[PDB]
Amino acid sequence: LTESNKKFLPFQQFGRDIADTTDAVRDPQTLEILDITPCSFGGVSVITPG
Amino acid sequence: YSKHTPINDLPQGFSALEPLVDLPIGINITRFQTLL
Ligand SMILES: *[C@@H]1O[C@H](CO)[C@@H](O)[C@H](O)[C@H]1NC(C)=O
Ligand SMILES: *[C@@H]1O[C@H](CO)[C@@H](O)[C@H](O)[C@H]1NC(C)=O
Repeated sequence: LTESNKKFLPFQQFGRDIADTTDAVRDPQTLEILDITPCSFGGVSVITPG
Repeated sequence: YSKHTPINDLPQGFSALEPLVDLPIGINITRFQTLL
């Protein structure tokens, strides 16, 4: 949840890109927009000379 | 939902209506009337 440069409409809470996946949220208590970047992941390859 | 727009007569312009009120639960409303 990092700060984002987006600017919601005053009534808007959700933030969504074209994936049906949430990518921004308006924080309820303090009115700010936070990003929803997923936690890092990826395959693990092993380089071996045999 | 509400919106207020100025004109010079439904104009040809485009303006989306911003939601403003989400009044809580009621029961079946099948009829209405305006308070003139
Ligand atoms: C609730 O009040 C205002 C309204 O958003 C906000 O600034 C404040 O941080 C919130 N929390 C408290 C404890 O006042
Ligand atoms: C209107 O809503 C009421 C809820 O109590 C229910 O009887 C029905 O869905 C509707 N009534 C009708 C169709 O007479």
